[PDB]
Amino acid sequence: VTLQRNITLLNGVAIIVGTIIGSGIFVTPTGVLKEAGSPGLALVVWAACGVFSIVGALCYAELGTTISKSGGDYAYMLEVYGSLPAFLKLWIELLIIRPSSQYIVALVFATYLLKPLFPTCPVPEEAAKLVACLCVLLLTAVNCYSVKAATRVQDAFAAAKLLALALIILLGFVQIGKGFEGTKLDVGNIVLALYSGLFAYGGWNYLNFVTEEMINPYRNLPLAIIISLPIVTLVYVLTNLAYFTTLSTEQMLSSEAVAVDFGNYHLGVMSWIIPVFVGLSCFGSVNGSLFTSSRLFFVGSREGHLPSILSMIHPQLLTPVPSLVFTCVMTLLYAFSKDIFSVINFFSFFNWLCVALAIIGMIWLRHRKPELERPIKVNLALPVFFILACLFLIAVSFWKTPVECGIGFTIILSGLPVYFFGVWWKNKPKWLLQGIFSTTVLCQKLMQVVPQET
Amino acid sequence: TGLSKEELLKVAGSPGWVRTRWALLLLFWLGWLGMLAGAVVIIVRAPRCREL
Repeated sequence: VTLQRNITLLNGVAIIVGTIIGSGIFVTPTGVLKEAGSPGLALVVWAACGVFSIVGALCYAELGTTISKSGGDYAYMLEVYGSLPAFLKLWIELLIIRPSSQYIVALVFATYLLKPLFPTCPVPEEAAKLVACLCVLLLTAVNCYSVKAATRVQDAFAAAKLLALALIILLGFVQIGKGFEGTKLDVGNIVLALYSGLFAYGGWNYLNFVTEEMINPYRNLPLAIIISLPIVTLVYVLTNLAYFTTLSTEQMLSSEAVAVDFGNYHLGVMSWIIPVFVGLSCFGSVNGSLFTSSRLFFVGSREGHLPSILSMIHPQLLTPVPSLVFTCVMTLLYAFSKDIFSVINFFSFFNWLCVALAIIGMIWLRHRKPELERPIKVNLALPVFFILACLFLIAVSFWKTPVECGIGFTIILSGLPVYFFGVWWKNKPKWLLQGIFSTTVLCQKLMQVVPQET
Repeated sequence: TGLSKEELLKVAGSPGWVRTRWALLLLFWLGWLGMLAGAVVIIVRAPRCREL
């Protein structure tokens, strides 16, 4: 009765190509053009953040083969910086970053799925909120019922989005078959273009969170990252090239959802395929996220930080049912929220903050415990290059949003009351302890769940 | 900390809990299908776009 290893190479590849590719490539590629004001420059801006993300991902193949604890960067932080730094990450992951990104991506599924029923005008808001919740519930039910099912669904929609991107790419090639201008030289333009590109590729670090369910980590994990990010970079460059076969610079910058505007121009009749497959592209991403989310919080309760109810696996199904319930509930609560998209904007840097701290931690680990096995070692300087480049592309985020990161840095302090109350207190209030126990056994009986055989 | 693997199964196998868990799974699926039918209601009842 323990989480069984089930993730083959293909399912690891499906997870990481699944969660990277996103909506971004279909409905926000213009984020590069707005700052990189020439199409011949926009294609090299995508290649640059391609190779930058690759060297980042290699560093995570190192972390994930040097430390095999399967928390993702939460466990990587804890193994170097100890309890409280890792907790201040995990509290923000639980309360904000993992749920609000799930809810946003579910809503992007809802909108672009329903778009063909409302081609010219905004979709019914009251329906979109509901169809988001229908998706987040169903994929929680699947991942609660079976890991084999979860990974088969991820396989299916990781396929489905590449299938969509292939259609976009080949229509670009058809258009070329029929048959640097204006470039911004300025550092103050192109640096913000590059940063605006990394919001697309963000999602590569998500495979590290399932090192414990990976079948053969030392072989499969470094291979999955080598297999995926070149495929992604290639697909990004080719797909953005395909748009430049069809649309002008101005036309793209004023377009609402560029894959749909391209889709209309090429298909005409049946163009609704592209809205639908933009929907399916997101249907896959929510699954990949819920899976990953549940395993983060499951390591959170293993390390004794979160309440031990979340460690309790289903004994016949081998799925972390309480963690998936927690993941789902915290996601659905974002369905209340007002004017939501810029609330997340002040945490957009925080992903990079954690990656930076983790690779700095890997470099400290390379001298504090030099004797560890390390089946993968990269060049001494490659992490240092990547840290320096990451710190530069952290620094711009504060400059871009200084009062909002004033809220961002305020909200991480939420963890300090929680840490002293939950992690650290030495269990003084006996009348509350017997209630915690009572609630815990109730949940165990009610869900039929038990601790991990370890 | 919580209740050990074997001790839980001495209680949670009782017909009261089994009936309860059966009812919960079933009413969860009914509730979700209720959302699904609700969504179709909203979609059909809402006005279509002004055409070009």
